[PDB]
Amino acid sequence: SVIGWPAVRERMRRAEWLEAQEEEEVGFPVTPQVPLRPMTYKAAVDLSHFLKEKGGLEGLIHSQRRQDILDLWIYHTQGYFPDWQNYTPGPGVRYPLTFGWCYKLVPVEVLEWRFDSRLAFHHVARELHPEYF
Amino acid sequence: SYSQAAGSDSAQ
Amino acid sequence: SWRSEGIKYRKNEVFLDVIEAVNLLVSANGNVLRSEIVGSIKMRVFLSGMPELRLGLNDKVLFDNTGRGKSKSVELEDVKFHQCVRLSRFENDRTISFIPPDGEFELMSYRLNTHVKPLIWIESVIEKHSHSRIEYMVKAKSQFKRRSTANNVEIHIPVPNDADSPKFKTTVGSVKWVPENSEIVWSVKSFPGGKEYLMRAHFGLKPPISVKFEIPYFTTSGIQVRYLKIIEKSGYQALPWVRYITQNGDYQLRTQ
Repeated sequence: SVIGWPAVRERMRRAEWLEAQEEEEVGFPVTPQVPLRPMTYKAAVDLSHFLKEKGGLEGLIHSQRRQDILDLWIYHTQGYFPDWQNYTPGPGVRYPLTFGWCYKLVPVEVLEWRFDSRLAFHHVARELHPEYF
Repeated sequence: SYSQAAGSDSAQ
Repeated sequence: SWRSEGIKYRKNEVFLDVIEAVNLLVSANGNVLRSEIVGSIKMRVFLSGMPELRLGLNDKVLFDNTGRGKSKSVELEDVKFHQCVRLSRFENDRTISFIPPDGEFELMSYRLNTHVKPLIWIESVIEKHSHSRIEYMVKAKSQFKRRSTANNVEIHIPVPNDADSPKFKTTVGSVKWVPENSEIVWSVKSFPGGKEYLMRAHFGLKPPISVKFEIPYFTTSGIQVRYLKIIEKSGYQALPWVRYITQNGDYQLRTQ
């Protein structure tokens, strides 16, 4: 992970006629025994803190691209399905759906990543949208 | 050969 | 087996098998007339007592309803469940909830009418070899990921009822003649993705070409079991295991 982040941090900073129709080699291979799972609370918490500690995400302006870079990085390097970094719909502050993920998106809607430790304890998104859960 | 799966929706 | 109480195992485990059959109909011109995935989840359940299971898939409707629409999912159609599944829960919030039987059974079945390239593509060209001798040149290509491999692929090529004296030459695999079925069958024990193989056959002097295959470690639909939750009252150690197999079902290329 650890050497991984600075690389992908820059990638994220960087981000921000016809569609080149894209071609397939059909299908979705599964690497035989490597297990894949949804993000866990502890992992989300650890990572939140790691990124907080190392910096790079705090106050970064959010885009789907930039998020995608992040999620895929975690996916390849850690085996977490990249369906975890969703946030509540706005407008306003967007709260993460994954309890443990200590970042949120705050309008500065042009939003940005903001760390908030309360989120490791108050699952706001669940209050706001119990149906999602 | 099987892959081990998760035991809950940790992510939600 | 319908689970009566006090089923017991040394080791509590589940195995799931996500099997997807591919139906395919191509025209002589190469136009895909129809193209469809028919999938199912087989479970082999080795669980003590009386557990409650919840199956997590990248179901599109579920994601859309749980704020996860931005994420990659799969749009299931004509879903059907084994009787243990609680339809109301699935109806309400798309939960897949059930107390499983013991042993083996099919949890669910589904479709996708999606139109991706044929995994395996057959070209068959018919030339005149000598006299009233006729020649078939055929190309087979795997259009699935190089890192994947089909196994026991069989290409059934109809030939005329009155042909005889076949002679064959192939780069890979093996061919035989089946007069009874009035066809030739090109078998390839193991066929990697992103390959092109050639076979030539000639004979002395219709139905479509069809192909059989299996690709393990692989899905077409991109379905994933995210998790399987197991809640038993003891609060025991249970493990779920999963694998994904694609295979043919009804896979036909028209000759003309």
